[PDB]
Amino acid sequence: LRLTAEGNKWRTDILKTSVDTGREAAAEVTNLDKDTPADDPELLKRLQEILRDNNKSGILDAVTSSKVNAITSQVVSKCVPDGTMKKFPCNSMQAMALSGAKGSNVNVSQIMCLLGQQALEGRRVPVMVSGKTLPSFKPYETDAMAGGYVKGRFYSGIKPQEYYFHCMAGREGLIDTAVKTSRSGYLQRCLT
Amino acid sequence: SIPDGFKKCKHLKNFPLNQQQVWLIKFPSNNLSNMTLLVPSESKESLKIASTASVSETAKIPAIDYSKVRVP
Amino acid sequence: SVQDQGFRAPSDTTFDLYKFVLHGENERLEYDSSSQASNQYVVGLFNPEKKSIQLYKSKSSKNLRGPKIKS
Amino acid sequence: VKDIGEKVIFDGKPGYLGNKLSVSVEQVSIAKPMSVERKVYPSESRQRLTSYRGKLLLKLKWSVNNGEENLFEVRDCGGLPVMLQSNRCHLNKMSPYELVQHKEESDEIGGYFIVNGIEKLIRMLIVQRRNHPMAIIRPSFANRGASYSHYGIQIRSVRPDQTSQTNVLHYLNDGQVTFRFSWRKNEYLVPVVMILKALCHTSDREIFDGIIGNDVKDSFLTDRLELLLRGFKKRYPHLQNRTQVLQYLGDKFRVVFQASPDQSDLEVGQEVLDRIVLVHLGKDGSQDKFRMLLFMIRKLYSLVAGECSPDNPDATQHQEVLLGGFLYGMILKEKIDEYLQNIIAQVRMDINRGMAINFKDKRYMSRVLMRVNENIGSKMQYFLSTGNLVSQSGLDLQQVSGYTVVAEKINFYRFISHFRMVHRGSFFAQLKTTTVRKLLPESWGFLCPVHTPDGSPCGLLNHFAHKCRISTQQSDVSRIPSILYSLGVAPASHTFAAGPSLCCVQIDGKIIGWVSHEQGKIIADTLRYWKVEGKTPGLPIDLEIGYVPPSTRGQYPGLYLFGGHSRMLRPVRYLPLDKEDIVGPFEQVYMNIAVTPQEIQNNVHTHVEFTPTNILSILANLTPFSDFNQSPRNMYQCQMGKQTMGTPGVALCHRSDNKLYRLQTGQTPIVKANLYDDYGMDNFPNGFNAVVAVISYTGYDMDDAMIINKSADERGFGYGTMYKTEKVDLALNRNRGDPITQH
Amino acid sequence: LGIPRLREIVMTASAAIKTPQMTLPIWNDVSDEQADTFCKSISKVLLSEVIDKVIVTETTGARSYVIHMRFFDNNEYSEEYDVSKEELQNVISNQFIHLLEAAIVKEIKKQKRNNMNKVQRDRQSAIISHHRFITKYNFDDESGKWCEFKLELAADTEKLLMVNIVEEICRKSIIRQIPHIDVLVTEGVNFQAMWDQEAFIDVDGITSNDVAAVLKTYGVEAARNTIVNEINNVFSRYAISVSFRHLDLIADMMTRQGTYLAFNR
Amino acid sequence: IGDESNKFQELQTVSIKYRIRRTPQIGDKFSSRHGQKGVCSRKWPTIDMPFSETGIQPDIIINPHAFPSRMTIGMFVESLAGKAGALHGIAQDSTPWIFNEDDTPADYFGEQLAKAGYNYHGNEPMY
Amino acid sequence: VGSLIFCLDCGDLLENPNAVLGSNVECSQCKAIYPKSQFSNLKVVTTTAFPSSLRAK
RNA sequence: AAUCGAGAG
DNA sequence: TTCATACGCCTCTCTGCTTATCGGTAG
DNA sequence: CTACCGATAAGCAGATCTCTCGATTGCGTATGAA
Ligand SMILES: [Zn+2]
Repeated sequence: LRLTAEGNKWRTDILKTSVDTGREAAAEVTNLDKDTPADDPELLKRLQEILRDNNKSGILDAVTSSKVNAITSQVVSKCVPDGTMKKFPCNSMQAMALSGAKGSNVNVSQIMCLLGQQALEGRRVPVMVSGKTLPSFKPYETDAMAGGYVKGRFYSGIKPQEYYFHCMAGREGLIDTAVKTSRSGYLQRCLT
Repeated sequence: SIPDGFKKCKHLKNFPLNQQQVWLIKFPSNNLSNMTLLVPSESKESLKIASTASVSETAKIPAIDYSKVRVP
Repeated sequence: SVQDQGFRAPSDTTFDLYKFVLHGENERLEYDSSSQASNQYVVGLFNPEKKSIQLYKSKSSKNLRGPKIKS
Repeated sequence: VKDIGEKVIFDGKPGYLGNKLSVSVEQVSIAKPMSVERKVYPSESRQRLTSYRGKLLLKLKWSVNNGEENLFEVRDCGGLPVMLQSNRCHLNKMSPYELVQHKEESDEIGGYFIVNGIEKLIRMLIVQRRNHPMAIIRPSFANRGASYSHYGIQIRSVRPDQTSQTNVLHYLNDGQVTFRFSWRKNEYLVPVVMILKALCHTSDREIFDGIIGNDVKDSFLTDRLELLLRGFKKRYPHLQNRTQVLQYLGDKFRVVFQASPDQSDLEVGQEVLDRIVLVHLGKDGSQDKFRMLLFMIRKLYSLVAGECSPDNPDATQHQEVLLGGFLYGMILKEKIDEYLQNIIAQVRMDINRGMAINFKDKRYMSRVLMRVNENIGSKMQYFLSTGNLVSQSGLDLQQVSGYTVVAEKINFYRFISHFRMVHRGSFFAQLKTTTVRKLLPESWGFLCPVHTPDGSPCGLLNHFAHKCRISTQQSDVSRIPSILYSLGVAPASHTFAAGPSLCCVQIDGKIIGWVSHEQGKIIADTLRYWKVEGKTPGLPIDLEIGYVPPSTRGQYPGLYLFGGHSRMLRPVRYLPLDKEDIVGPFEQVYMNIAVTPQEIQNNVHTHVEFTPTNILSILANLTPFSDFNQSPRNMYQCQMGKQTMGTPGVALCHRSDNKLYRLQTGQTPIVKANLYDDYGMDNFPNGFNAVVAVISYTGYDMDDAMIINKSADERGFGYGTMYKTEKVDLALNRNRGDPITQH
Repeated sequence: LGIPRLREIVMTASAAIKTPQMTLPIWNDVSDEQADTFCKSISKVLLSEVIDKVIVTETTGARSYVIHMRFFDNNEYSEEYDVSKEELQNVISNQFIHLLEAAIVKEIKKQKRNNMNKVQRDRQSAIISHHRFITKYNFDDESGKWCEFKLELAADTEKLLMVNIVEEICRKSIIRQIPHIDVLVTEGVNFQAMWDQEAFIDVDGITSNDVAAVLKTYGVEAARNTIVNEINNVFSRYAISVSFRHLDLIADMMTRQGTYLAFNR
Repeated sequence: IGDESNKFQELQTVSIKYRIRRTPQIGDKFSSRHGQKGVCSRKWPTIDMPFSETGIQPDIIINPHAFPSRMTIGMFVESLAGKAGALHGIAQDSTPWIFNEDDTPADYFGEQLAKAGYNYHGNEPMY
Repeated sequence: VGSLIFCLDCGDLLENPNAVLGSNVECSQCKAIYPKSQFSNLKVVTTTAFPSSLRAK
């Protein structure tokens, strides 16, 4: 699972460019200036309205999700497999990933490089009525990480907020699987 | 109609007037206004009442010591 | 100098001070257990000459009643 | 029992009718042991496989009329199933050594009740708040009937004995607002302005000022209010006098409240508006009950106009958990009231047919009581055993069947988890909407993000985070208004000013002050200062205070204070003083907590929850390196740990039960999490350290199989054993007076 | 999608319109400038969609109701929705006022339980002939700024919402909508009279293909091409791609009888 | 068990307890503390079990293919820290949010294993 | 004020001006009936759910 | 013999 | 009057096919 | 004038895998020999 020093340097140097991802997404969705401070009262008002109305909330979530997914793809492509200290023939994890015995390139990517963004349905993350994603975040915060963008990895651990978001996503997935476990056998019984 | 007695204002207090505001205070040692009969009671020296013609304690505890509580 | 002791109509009310608290009376109408320290309202009559200040601190047709019990 | 009532029947003695009964209840006492009197410790009725019940002492009155002939009598009713380690148990405050002496676990704790030797427990339930009117836009309100809207304010008020009473304000599309409530098992609806005029001798212009304060230039509110007033005037022209409307209510509700024949209509109306509306303000608070509805209505019109956002019923901001003990007391009070009703009914039947009545004879009282049921304790035992709640009022709950869990002890992990689960509701379990099962951010610090069973009950059986406490005690809220008036506020009566434009201030549902929003924020901060600083006769640290700032289309503004009696609490550091502070859910949402002292920003933080692990269940904290796994795998681990071949305990010598699953050996985890020892889990070790090899060697394990070393098994790698007990007797068919021929 | 659509399409043979949606590529003969012009012309347009604000002035005086409604900018809303100023005036004068003031009279009964050049007067003739004897006046400079029709009920001056009803009124009003019609995709479920002159944008090739309307008139054995196409279009999402032999062996739905049987009672 | 009442009679009420020995056969679900539940496939004989340089024969064998799908790095970290603790004699703490990325637990336990003289990554040669 | 300047005696609203003359009675008889025609009229100008073409952010 | 609860696949 | 035992009463999901009002035309 | 039946809002029956355990079995009232 480990990476080389240059691989970790690549990963960090690409992640540190994602500081303003959420801020730029908000600036574009609000039709404000491209370079707008995150504390602008106009920006806060626009974000308040966007939180209030579900359609604009979904639009902002889609835009920011697109940007952060692009960043995640960049990180994964740059790092794997040019950062792993053990290469494919001997790297057991990457070998059973590529060979398709188990797992997937997505699993390897989120283990070694980045979880990315936790998508709750088609939306980033539910927000409290005060525009505060978690009790640990500024109201109307323009950070992708605050919006559910997990900058950590399963190898080096995740911050508590990222753990909370990942728990939410896993809960959503488990709910969907439990609901669809026995969705309809009546269709098949009627047809037969 | 005595609730528990009528110790009325027979000892009238004279506060004559011909620039006036209420100045509510909490406890220092010295128009929903249906209490404006305290100063004008009768103006006729008679036992009757007649109609007329930062309090918040700051106690700040400010300036959190970031240098002390923000330990690396 | 400190001393201690929508609607309009001609003078009809009065003061009782059962002990402050009254009940009041008149021929037209028929007229506090909180704010222990907020009760200290005073009336300002400041004279703006230089610095001078002053300080100082219905049933007419409502009696209808139905039967006690309705069978 | 004091507030249960004054059930009265009348003698048929020829406007007078006879003599009253005025049956009441004075006190309820404690009786733990069982007899020549000897104490009975637990593990009894465990070995016996029976119930560990106390005895219920009951004293009543037989006042034939107002203070003439009072006949007090102690009338004990059956045996109450008491709770272990509680006040009514011999093991109340014992040393661990004393517990060991008394056939008890070396460190035994439990709220479970021993009935039939089954050790059941009252599951916690989570419901709406206590004295906070919230807005609901459910479509069921509109579907109630024609011209009904989706809107409507709801407040789940609670009497000082923690008795719930819902009071809903449906909004009709025509322009009139209809107060709604419920009595018995049914519902009864009345116009709002009726109750507004009945509460106090107050005029309509005063109601105009109450609903609209300095918002006269508004058109929507003024027109709606004028429509309401005109509708009331045209609907009830005769009802002019306050006494007249009181009598109207009394006659409209005479068999509704089971009112006695000798009861004036004014008396009955006063009783109903004192008992069924805004019950949390108690008696003699009608002056504030009238003041509350004027606040509740204005919010409803704000909801209609959209000036305020709705509030999610399933969000933890407005959620609240009632404990096991509170439900026990509530159902006990219901049963006592039913018992008094039953003796009244027996007297009624004797009057109807027996015609042998004295109302002043001790022999007559004995005849009456001997013919009624004194099995209050037996029915409480039945309730614990089955979970089938039966009552007349319904407790303003929503479930019917299922309140007591078996509370098994397969593992110590499962057993301790039984006491931290909070259930949303079986009605919600039957519901198929997903959005209720979401993991809301508002549940940060209170419910475990991880610990949740996987499957059908997923997203419902949440567990409280460790180091989370429930304040089961009314705080000293008496002096809070006084110090509140000390700051810059205005009394709730001297001036009239309503609407979201002014920060309403209320303490546990008592409107006491109105002030600007800036001053409201200042007051909230200063109150925080004085609460954490101590050195103040009032203001308990566990004071849930919530200041909702003015918002554009947001939640309804106004400062809030909550002394509370079952509210959730959570410790957290307080930056300006670096002292422990307590925060509740409603309070948390607007508080800038920081999860680590490292991340504390400048001006964007006031609190930092030390030990960020605290936002987690106990079993979740027991998982090693939970920050490196996948959340579904963490949930799988939490569900699996409760299924382990555990170490049930050490008193297994005499713990006759159906199944134990005792693991013979066990070792501490070499990689044990911190707080594994701090929770004393070491006294209940389970599992073993194994020399694992991540290797694909045998080929007999691809999906999830695994292979144990045969010799290591022969060494006794894991040797869990099953203990199973069953009851054998021959008296199951035997009756009381017929000894069996077989032995 | 998924099992919902599958059950709705084969378990019950739901002739009830669930969500068939219009669709149109380009014709290769008409540019994209004229594209979506046909779509907006055929799209359902409601009067509320051009309402900016509604002003009600209930003067007790004998009464008054000066409904001085306001629209968007003339050219702006004309470009966004191809609705003419004259067409809007016509629909307001004909259907809106008549039907919805009739609704107002119904609720009233339930409750009891500028300069002109005589052309404006000629306009007012029939509008006054309307039931509530209103006094209407309208726009002159082609912009929607004045659509005031002063009602006058009686001296009863009953307190009515008068804006809560008007909102539902404008939601009920329709400007120009052909029946059952709500990628340049529009929404609607209709086949008859959808056969417009195929000359605007690929009007020859347009299909909201769904059993809701196809099997009724636009073919009968076309079931063996609509049912299979739709059921395959479901699995085409997740690319499960069951063999077409099964999607045609499912023919007891159509051929076992006349038209569109179901796998139920 | 005797009757609560003074029903001396002949004591027609007895409760007995059964002891059942549950030795782990094949198909009995074992698990770790990370949801990596599984069944006992087969009691592999010790001689046929692979051994190491030190002569220890592992008792529990799991298949490495589980991890890429399950994604439980906690199992690996627990194995590493468990070896380090069993060697040095000390007890290893596993508390979430104590290892920052600059304080990787892999490195932290590898240092201990190296100082103990074992493989830094835990890869023990075996036969 | 809102829709009727209430009687300055009591705090209860009168009836609508559409009466015979000076309807100022039904508020506990109001113990006073001042005449009418002292108020011109009552007008309550109010404004308005039209989200289709609304675009502003 | 039915109902409820615990589950597992 | 009672005892013994057979008798003894009451809250969150949607189709498809019961049927409605209602008038319009050749007789 | 008017018989008949095809345009129009609403009442009845019916719906949504296999296995192992554990637990439990509403509540009430009358006759007649002594
Ligand atoms: Zn009056």
